[PDB]
Amino acid sequence: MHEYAFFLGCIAPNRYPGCEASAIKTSEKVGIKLLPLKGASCCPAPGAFGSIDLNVWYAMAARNLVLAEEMKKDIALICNGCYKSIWEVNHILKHNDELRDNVNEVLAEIDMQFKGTIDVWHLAELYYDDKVCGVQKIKDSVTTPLSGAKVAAHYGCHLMKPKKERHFGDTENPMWFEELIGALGAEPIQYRNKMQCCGAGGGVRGYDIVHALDITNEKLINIQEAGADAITELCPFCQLQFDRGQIEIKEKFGDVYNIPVLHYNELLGLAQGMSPQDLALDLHAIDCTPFLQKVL
Amino acid sequence: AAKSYNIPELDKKLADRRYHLSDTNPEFTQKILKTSRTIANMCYQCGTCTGSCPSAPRSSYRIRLFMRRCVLGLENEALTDPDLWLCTTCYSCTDRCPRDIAPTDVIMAMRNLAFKRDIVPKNFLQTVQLIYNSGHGVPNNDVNRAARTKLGLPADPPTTHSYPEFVKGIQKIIDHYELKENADRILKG
Amino acid sequence: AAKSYNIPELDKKLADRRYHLSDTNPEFTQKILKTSRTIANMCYQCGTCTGSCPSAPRSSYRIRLFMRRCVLGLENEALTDPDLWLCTTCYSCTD
Amino acid sequence: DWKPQILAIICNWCSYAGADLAGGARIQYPPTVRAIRVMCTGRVDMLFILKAFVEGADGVLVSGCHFGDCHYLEGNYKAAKRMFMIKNLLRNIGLDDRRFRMTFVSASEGAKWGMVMEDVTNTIKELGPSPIKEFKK
Amino acid sequence: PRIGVFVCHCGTNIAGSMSIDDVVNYAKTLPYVAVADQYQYMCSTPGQKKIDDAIKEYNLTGVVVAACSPRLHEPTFRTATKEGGLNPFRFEMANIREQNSWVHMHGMWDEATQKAKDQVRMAVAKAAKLEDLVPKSVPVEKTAMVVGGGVAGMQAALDLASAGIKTYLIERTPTIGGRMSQLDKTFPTLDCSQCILTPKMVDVGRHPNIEMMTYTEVEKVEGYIGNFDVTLRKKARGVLTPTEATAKGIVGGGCNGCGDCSAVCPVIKPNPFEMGMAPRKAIYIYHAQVMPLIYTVDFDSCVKCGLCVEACGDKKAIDLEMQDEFITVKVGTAVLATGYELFPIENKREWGYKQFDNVINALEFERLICASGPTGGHLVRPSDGKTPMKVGFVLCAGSRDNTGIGKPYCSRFCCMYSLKHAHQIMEKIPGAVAYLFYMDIRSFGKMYEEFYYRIQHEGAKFIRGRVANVLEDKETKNLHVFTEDTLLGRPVDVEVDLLVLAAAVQPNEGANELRKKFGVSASQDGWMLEAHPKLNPCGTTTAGVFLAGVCQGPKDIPDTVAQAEGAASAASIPIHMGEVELEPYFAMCIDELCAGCGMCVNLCPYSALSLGEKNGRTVMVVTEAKCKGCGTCGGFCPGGAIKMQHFTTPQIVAQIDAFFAG
Amino acid sequence: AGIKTYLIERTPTIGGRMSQLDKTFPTLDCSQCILTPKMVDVGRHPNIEMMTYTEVEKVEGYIGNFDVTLRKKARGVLTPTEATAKGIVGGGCNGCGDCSAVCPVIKPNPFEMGMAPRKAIYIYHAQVMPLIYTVDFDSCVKCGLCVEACGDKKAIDLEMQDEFITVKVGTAVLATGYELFPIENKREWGYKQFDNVINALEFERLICASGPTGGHLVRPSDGKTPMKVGFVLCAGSRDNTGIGKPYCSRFCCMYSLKHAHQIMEKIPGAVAYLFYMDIRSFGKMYEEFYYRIQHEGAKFIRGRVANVLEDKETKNLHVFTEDTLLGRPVDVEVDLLVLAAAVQPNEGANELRKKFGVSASQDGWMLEAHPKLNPCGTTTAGVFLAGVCQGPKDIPDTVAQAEGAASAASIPIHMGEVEL
Ligand SMILES: Cc1cc2nc3c(=O)[nH]c(=O)nc-3n(C[C@H](O)[C@H](O)[C@H](O)COP(=O)(O)OP(=O)(O)OC[C@H]3O[C@@H](n4cnc5c(N)ncnc54)[C@H](O)[C@@H]3O)c2cc1C
Ligand SMILES: Cc1cc2nc3c(=O)[nH]c(=O)nc-3n(C[C@H](O)[C@H](O)[C@H](O)COP(=O)(O)OP(=O)(O)OC[C@H]3O[C@@H](n4cnc5c(N)ncnc54)[C@H](O)[C@@H]3O)c2cc1C
Ligand code: SF4
Ligand code: SF4
Ligand code: SF4
Ligand code: SF4
Ligand code: SF4
Ligand code: SF4
Ligand code: SF4
Ligand code: SF4
Ligand code: SF4
Ligand code: SF4
Ligand code: SF4
Ligand code: SF4
Ligand code: SF4
Ligand code: FES
Repeated sequence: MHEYAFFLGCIAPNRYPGCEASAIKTSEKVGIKLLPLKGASCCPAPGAFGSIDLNVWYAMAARNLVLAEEMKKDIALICNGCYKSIWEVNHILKHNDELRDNVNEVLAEIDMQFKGTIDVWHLAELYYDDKVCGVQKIKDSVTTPLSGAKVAAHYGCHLMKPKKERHFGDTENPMWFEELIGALGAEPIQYRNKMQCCGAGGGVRGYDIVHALDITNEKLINIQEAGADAITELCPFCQLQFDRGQIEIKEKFGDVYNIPVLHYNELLGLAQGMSPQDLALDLHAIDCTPFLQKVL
Repeated sequence: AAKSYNIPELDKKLADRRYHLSDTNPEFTQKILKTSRTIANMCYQCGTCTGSCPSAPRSSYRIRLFMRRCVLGLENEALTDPDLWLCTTCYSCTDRCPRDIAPTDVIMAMRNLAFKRDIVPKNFLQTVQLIYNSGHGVPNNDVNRAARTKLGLPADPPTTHSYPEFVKGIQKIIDHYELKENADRILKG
Repeated sequence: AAKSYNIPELDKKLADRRYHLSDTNPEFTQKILKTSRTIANMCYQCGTCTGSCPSAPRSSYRIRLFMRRCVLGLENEALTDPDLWLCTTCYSCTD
Repeated sequence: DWKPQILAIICNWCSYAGADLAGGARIQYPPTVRAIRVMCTGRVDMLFILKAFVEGADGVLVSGCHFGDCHYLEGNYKAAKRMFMIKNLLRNIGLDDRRFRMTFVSASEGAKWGMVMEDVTNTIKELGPSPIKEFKK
Repeated sequence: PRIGVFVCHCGTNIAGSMSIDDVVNYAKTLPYVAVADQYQYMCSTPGQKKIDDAIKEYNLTGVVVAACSPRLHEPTFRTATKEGGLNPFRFEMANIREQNSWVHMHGMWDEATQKAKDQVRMAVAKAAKLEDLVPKSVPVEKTAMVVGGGVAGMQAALDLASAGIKTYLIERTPTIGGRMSQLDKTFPTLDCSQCILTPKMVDVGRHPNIEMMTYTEVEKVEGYIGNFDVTLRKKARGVLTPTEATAKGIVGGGCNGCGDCSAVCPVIKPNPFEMGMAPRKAIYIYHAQVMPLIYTVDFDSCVKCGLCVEACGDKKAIDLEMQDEFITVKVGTAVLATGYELFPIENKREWGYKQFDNVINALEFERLICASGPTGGHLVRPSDGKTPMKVGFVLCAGSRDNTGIGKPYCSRFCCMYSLKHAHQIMEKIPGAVAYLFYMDIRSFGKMYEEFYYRIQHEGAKFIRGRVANVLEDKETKNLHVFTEDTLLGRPVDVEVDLLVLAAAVQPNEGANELRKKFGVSASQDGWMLEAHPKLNPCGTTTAGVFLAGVCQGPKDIPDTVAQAEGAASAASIPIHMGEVELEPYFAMCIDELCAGCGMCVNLCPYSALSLGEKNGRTVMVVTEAKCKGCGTCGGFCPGGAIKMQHFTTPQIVAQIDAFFAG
Repeated sequence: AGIKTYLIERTPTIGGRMSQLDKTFPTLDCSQCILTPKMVDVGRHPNIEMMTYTEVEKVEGYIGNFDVTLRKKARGVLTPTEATAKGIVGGGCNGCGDCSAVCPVIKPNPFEMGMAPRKAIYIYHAQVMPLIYTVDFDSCVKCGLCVEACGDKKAIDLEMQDEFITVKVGTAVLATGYELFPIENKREWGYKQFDNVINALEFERLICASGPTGGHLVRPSDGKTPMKVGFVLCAGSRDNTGIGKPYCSRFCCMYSLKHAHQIMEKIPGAVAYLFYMDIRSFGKMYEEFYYRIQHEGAKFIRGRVANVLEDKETKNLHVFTEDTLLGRPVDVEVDLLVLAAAVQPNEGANELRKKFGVSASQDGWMLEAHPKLNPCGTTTAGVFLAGVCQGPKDIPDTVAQAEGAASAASIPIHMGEVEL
C-alpha cells in the first residue's frame, strides 16, 4: 500500500466534498493510502494569484511543498490547477538556484526551509502508472459495470501542457484518460476539439464571465453533438466551470444541455459501488439523475 | 496627429498612430525577459500562437500582438490593454511555438507589471483578501460544512480552516511582498 | 463565437472574429477589378501604401488592409467600414 | 613580481582553428597562455607534460577535438587516457593536479576558447607559483 | 644554423597591438638569429623578395616569419622559402596576429609585446632544429567511383567518363534517377522531369567509360588519395542481365524486360518509388522508365513459388538462389552523392499526418499528380477517392523550427515546389483553389520571383501564417486548418479537402554510415561537411573524396548539377596528373632503437604499422603511404624509436625549453 | 587539369567584388584573407597567362579554333619580364610606391567606390595581385615626376599605346560578374540627394579596415559615428514598376544581416533596423545566421520603405513605412541609411556576350543551354558561363558554377576532337 500526502486544495473540500471522499475511499480500495496534509492551504492558484505576483506564488507553493517535506511523503493531487502550482514550483525550485535562495529567505521568516526532496503526482497519473495501481487493477476493483453510458472526457490544460514542461506525452490527441473511463465500463466518446480549454483558467472566470462562458459553450455544443451523457474531468476548476457555467449559460444565453459533470474519482466511486448520497451528487448544479438511471 | 491640442476628445480622435523610436522601453523589455524566464525577443511573428488561442476567435485579444509589443518595448500599450486579462493560460501557444517561446509566461510577467502600476481587475484583489483571511481562495461555508458532516467527513477539511495557526505564516508571506497593503489600497476608491 | 444568441450586445461582444471560406465574395472581387481597372489581386502586402498615406497616422484607416479585404473578397467588411471615406485620393500609394 | 607561466599544446584541426576563430572574432582574453601547435593531441607524449612541469610551468593546458571529431579518427582517445594518467601521477607526487587540464574545443568554438583561456588563467592565479621552482634549489 | 626572423605589420593589424621594433630587436639578440627584419605586408611580392634577398645575402639555413596563422599562409611562405635555395620545410611561423594582436588589442601593450617575444623565441627554437623533408608523391589509379545514382551522381559520372576516366556508379536501388525521377514537373520552367532526364539516363546506361552497378552498396573502404580499396556488396538481384547470362552460359539471353514474371507473380507489396501508394509484385521494376530494365526480385517478400521462372522460360533470367556477391575495386578518387529523404513529419502531431487520411506530404502529392502514378494522374482524396476542390499547402512543415522536433534550417526548395503544386492543381482541376499557409515565401533563384508572380496571378491564395493545428471533420473527412492571417490580423479556419505538408528534408538513410566509411565529417545541420565553406564547397578534408548534390545540403536540380560537375572536375584534377604529393609528416621508425615490442601497432587507426624482419631483429615497419602524420604512435613509443618528421620530440622539447628560457 | 589558360581582366587587378567585401556571410571570415591565397596561386601558376587590364576586341571561329583578338590597354608601367625583354636589366615595377608618392594628380578610387583619393599612377589596394601600378592616362598630365621617382628601374613609359594581340583558343569561359543597379532613379529614397544615404558596397568599403576610414563607420555628412542604422532591403528589387528589377538579387538579405551584425559589434550601443519584406536565408547555415543576428538584437520591421525625408539640421533620415505585423505606420529616425540595391549585369557585358554569340535571359543575364540540366554551357558550342554573369549568386554557388564550367570546357580539350 503506497502512501501519499493528499493535498486537497480549495474547491474539492469546500464545494464538491464527494470528490475528496470518493478519492480517499477508492484510492484505499486500490493499493494507495492518501494521508491528510497538515495545515495545507490554497495552492496559490496559478491564474488568479500568479497573474498578480509570481514571487508570492513561489513562496506559497513552496510552503505547501515543505509541509509534505516535513511529513517525508510524496504529494498526491486531484486538481490540474493545483498540479500546475505545486508540481511546477517544485520542478522550478529544484533547478533554479537564485529562486531557491529567494524563496528560502522569504520562508526563513516563518522558520521553514525548502530543500527539494519529494515528488508530486496527480491521482489519475498514479491510477495509470503500472508500478502503482494500473488500468488492470482499476478494472479489477470495479464492481458495478456502468455499461451503456456515453462519457466525454475533458483533460484540462494544466496537467498536460506545455509538453516541453511535462512528461505525459502527446497533447494533441491523448487517450490515456479515455482508457481509465474505459476501465470503468463506460464507453468514452470523441467530440470535436476535445483538447480545448474550458475557459475558466487564468482568472478569466472572474474577470470576464461572458467570455469564459462562450469558451465553455463551444465545448458543451461539441459534447452534446457527440452525444455524451456525462463529462468526466480531472480538475475542480473545470468541474466548477462546466457545472455552474451550465446554469449561467442557461440564464445569460438561452442554451439548455443538462449534462452531468463528474470528477473521475466520483465515477470511480460509482463504479466501485459507493452510493450517490455518499458521493454528494446533490451538491452539483446539474442533476445527475438521468445518468444514474442509465448506469444503475 | 499634428501636435497636442488639449481638447480631450480631439486628442483621442487624432492620437498619433505612428510608432517612433521614442516609444521603445528597453527596460520594460528586460524586465519582461527576467520575470518571464523565456526568450521572448526571438519571436518572428509566425502567428501560430494566435492561431491556437481559444480567446482570439471571440475578442480582440492577440497574443502575437502582445509579443510584438514586448519586443518593441511598447510599455503603456501592452500594460493598459484591457485584453491582457483574457488569457486563460491554457499554454497552447507555448505548446506550439516554433521558437520555444512561452507567450503565456510573457503574459504573466506583463500582468505582474500591470499590477505594480495598479491596473488589475477586482476579482484578483478579492481573492487576495480571501487568501489573507483564511488561506483559501474558495473558502468553506455553513452549507458545505453540513454537507461534509452528512457525508461523514469532519465539518472542516484538514487545511488552515482547521489549523488556523498556519494562517499567520501565510499572512507574513503575503505581507513581505506587500500584496495585501496594495490590494486594499487599490480596492479603496 | 459559439453561435448566434440573439442578444444584440452579446452578439456584438462575441462576434466571430475568425475568417472562414464562406466569407469570400469572388463576385465582389471581380466587380472591384472591373470598376477600378487595376491589378488589385496582385498585392503582396508590402505596406508601402500605408507607409505613404497621410490619413493613416491620425486614424484607423489602413489602405493595405482594404487591399487585403479586396483580395479575400470581404464584402460587408470593406463596404461598411467608416474609414472608407478618409482617403483624400492623394495618389501617393499609387505613386 | 610573479606572472603565471601557462603552456598550451593545441591540436591543429580543432583547437588551433578555434583559437584562430576567437582571434578573428576579436574575443579578448588575458595574455598568459602560449601555445605549441601539434598536429593531433595523440602526438602529446606524457614526457612533454612532465618536462613542462619540471621546467616550471605553473599550469599546462592540452586542447583537442571533441570525442568523435578527431581529424585522425581516434587520436584524442589516446590523449585522453594519457592525460587521465598524468592527472593521477601529479596528485601522487604531491603537485596540485588542477595545474593541468585537457579541454575539448571544436573548430567553431572561439567563444569557448576565450572562456577556457580566462578560466585557466584564474585557476592558476588562485593556485600560485609552482613548488618545483623552489624545491630544486 | 642561421635563422632569419621577418616580422609582418599586417598593415597596422599587428603594429597597433605590439611594439614591432622591440620584437625585432629581441629577435636580433636571440641565439642562432642571423638577420631580423620587418615589413608591412610579408605575404606580398616585396615581402617574398625581402625573404629571398635575405636568404641569399646572409646564407640563411632557416626562415621564421612572425605573422598570421600557419593555416592561412604556410603554402605562401614555403614557396617563398623554396624560391631562394632552401627546402620548403626549413620554415616555421610564429602566429602573432590571430593569437596575439586581435585578442590583446585593448589596454595591454607591453604584455602583448612580451607574448610576441615568447612566440618568436619558441618559433626560432623549433626552426633551428628543423631539417629537410621532401613530400611523398604517390601514383593515382585512373578510375573513379561515384556513390549515388541521382541527378548529381549521374552528372558526375557522365562528366568524368566524358573526360575519359573510367568510372563506377554505385546505386543502392535497382535503378538510377533519384528523386528527380519521382518528380512530375519541374519549377520554374514546368518541364516534365522524366522527359528531360531520360536522355541523360540513356547516356549513362550506354557510356563505355561508366561501370553502372545498380543495387549495390559499399561495405568497406581503406586506402588514401592514391588507391582506395573499396569493397562492394552486389546484392542478390535475382535476375541476370544478358551479359551475365551469356557469361554463365545461357545463350538465349537474360532479362529483356518483357514483364511476364511480374504478370504471374502472386505476391503484392507496396512500391517504394510510388511512396507506397501503388502495388508491385515480388519481382518488379519501380517504373517503366528505369534505366537497367532488369526486374529485381524482392527476396524479403518472395515465396519462391517458381511461377516467375516458368513465365521467363527459355530466357532463364531468374535465379531464385542468388546470394550477395562481394567485389573489391581499386579507385583513385571518390564522389559522394547520397541525396536526401523527407523528415518524419508524423512527429508533429498537431498536423495529423498519419492520423488523418487526407493529409499527405509533398512527394506523395508529386506521385499522385504525376500521370504515371497510382492514379491516372488524377488527384483524388485518399479517404474516398473523390476529387478535391480546395487544397492547402503547409509550408515550413518541420523547418526553421527550434523546438527539437523539426529541423532548424530552411530546406531551400519547399516554397518553390509548393508554388508548382498549387499551379498544378489550379490547372488540372477546374475551379479548384489552392491555399498556401506561408511564413516567408523564398523565391530567390533565376525566374523564381516571376514564377511566384505568375502563381499569384493564376489565383493561389497566400495566407501569411504558420499553421497552428489541423482538425478533421468526423463525417466529410475534411480538414480544418487553424492559424492566424498575420497580415489581415485575424484568426482563420480554412476547411480544405486535401492538406499537403511541405516537409523538411534530411540526409538519406545510411548516409552517416557511408560518410563514416569514407572518413567525412558532418555539419552542424547534419549534412556532409565541405573543406572550406566558401571557397571549396565540393572537396572534403579527407583527400580524394568529394561531395555532390543534396548530400552536402538541400538544393534545386540546377545547383545540384553545378555542384556535381564541380566535384567531377575536382576528382579529375589528380587523375589527369597521375601524381599527387602527400604531406611529409609521416612516422619513421629508427630501427636500431626499436625493441620490437609491437605495442605501437594497435595505436594506428590506419594500420600503417606492422612488425617486420630487418637484420634478424624484429622491428616495426611504417607504410609511409598509409601514415597520416597524427603522431599517436610516436607519442606512445617509450624508447623514442618513432620519429615524427616535422614535429620531432627534439623540436617540440626545444620549443618548451625556449618558452621557459628567460 | 593541365590546360594552358588565358585569364583576361579589364581592370589592373584580379579579385572582383569579393576583394571589396570586408567580412563574408555566414561564416564571418575576412574576404581578402580567404582569397589572397588563391590570388597568389593564380599569379604563380605556370599554366595561367594572367592578362590584366586587357579587353576582348573581337572573336571569330567555332568550337575548334576561336581567333580572339585582345586589346592590351596602355598600362603605362612595365613588369620586370617586359622590362628585361625591352632591354632594361635593372627591372620593371617592384611596387615601391614612390611614383604615387610624388604624383600631384588626385582622383577618386573606383575600388573604394569613389570614397578615397588615388593619384594618376596607382594601385587599387595594397593586396592587388599584379602589383604593377597602372597609369591612368585619362587623368595623367605627363608631368614626368613619376619617372624621376622610379629612377633606374625605368618602369614608367608615358607614351605607351594600346597593343593588339590575337590568340587562338579552343574553348572560352565567360565570368563577367555584376554591378549595382542605379538606385538614384528611385527618388523616394534620397540616395544621391541626402548625404547619409549610401548603398551596400559603399557601406562594405566604409566598414572594412582597409577602406577610406580606419574601418570606422562614420556619417558622410559630418564624420560623426552613427548610433542608429537602417537597412532598406529589396531596394529596387521584386519591383514591377519599370524602374527597379523584377527579380530577387539572392544575397541582399544575407549581406544586410552581415552589416547589421557588423555595426552592432563595432559601435557599442548602436541599433540596426532592417526594413524587410521576406527575409530570404535559404542557404547552408543561413537560417542559423538569421537567428543569431536577431539574438544579438537587430530590429526586424516587416515593411517596405515608402519614402525617406532628411532632417534639415541634424541631417538625420526619417524613414517612413508601415510595420505590417504591428499594423501601424512608423517613423524611424536613423543616422545612416543603407540601401540593399539590386544587382544587374556589369557594364559592357552585353557587348562581350554578343561578341561571343551568347543570348540573354528574360532577366537580362546570360542564358544557359538548358535551365535545369545544363546551367553552365550556352547554346553556342565552346562557350561556358560561370558566376554572377549568369544570375546573382553567393560566393559558394559562384565557385561551384565556375568549377562546373571549367569541367565542361575541359571535356573537349582532353579529347582533342569535337564532332560538328
Ligand atoms: C517534393 C519535391 C519536389 C521537388 N521539385 C523540384 C523541382 O520542381 N525542381 C527542382 O529543381 N528541384 C526540385 N526538388 C529538389 C530535387 O529533388 C533535388 O534538387 C535533387 O533531386 C537532388 O538530387 P541528388 O542526386 O542530389 O539526390 P537524390 O535525387 O536523392 O539522389 C540520391 C541517390 O543516391 C542513392 N543513394 C543514397 N544513399 C546511397 C548509398 N549509401 N549508396 C548508394 N546509393 C545511395 C539514392 O537511392 C538516390 O538514387 C524537389 C524536391 C522534393 C522533395
Ligand atoms: C555588398 C555585397 C556584399 C556581398 N557579401 C557577400 C558575402 O558576405 N558572402 C558571399 O558569399 N557573397 C557576397 N556577395 C556576393 C558576391 O560578391 C558574389 O557572389 C561574387 O562576387 C561573384 O563573383 P563573380 O566572379 O561572379 O563576379 P565579380 O566578382 O563581379 O567578378 C567579375 C570580374 O570580371 C571583370 N570583368 C567584367 N566585365 C569584364 C569584361 N568585359 N572583360 C574582362 N573582365 C571583365 C570585373 O572587373 C571583375 O573583376 C556580396 C555582394 C554584394 C554586392
Ligand atoms: S508562435 Fe512563437 S514565434 Fe510564432 S508569433 Fe507566437 S511567439 Fe512568435
Ligand atoms: S495561454 Fe493564453 S495566449 Fe496562449 S493560447 Fe492559451 S489563452 Fe491564448
Ligand atoms: S497595394 Fe500596398 S501593400 Fe499591396 S503591393 Fe502595393 S504598396 Fe504594397
Ligand atoms: S490615395 Fe492618399 S489618402 Fe488615399 S490611400 Fe493612397 S496615400 Fe492614402
Ligand atoms: S602575412 Fe599575414 S600578417 Fe602579414 S600582411 Fe599577410 S595576412 Fe597580414
Ligand atoms: S520474364 Fe524474365 S526476361 Fe521477362 S522481365 Fe521477367 S525476368 Fe526479365
Ligand atoms: S518465385 Fe513466386 S513469389 Fe517469387 S517472384 Fe517468382 S512468382 Fe513471385
Ligand atoms: S524553402 Fe520555404 S517552405 Fe521550405 S523551409 Fe524554407 S521557407 Fe519553409
Ligand atoms: S617503435 Fe617502439 S612501440 Fe613500436 S615496436 Fe618498436 S619499441 Fe615497440
Ligand atoms: S602517425 Fe603513427 S598512428 Fe598516426 S597514422 Fe602515422 S603511423 Fe599511424
Ligand atoms: S616607382 Fe616605378 S617601380 Fe616603384 S611602384 Fe612606381 S612604377 Fe613601380
Ligand atoms: S606623369 Fe605626372 S601626372 Fe602622370 S603619373 Fe607621373 S607624376 Fe602623375
Ligand atoms: S535577397 Fe532579400 S533583400 Fe535582396 S531582393 Fe531578394 S528579398 Fe530583397
Ligand atoms: S585532430 Fe585535434 S585532437 Fe586529433
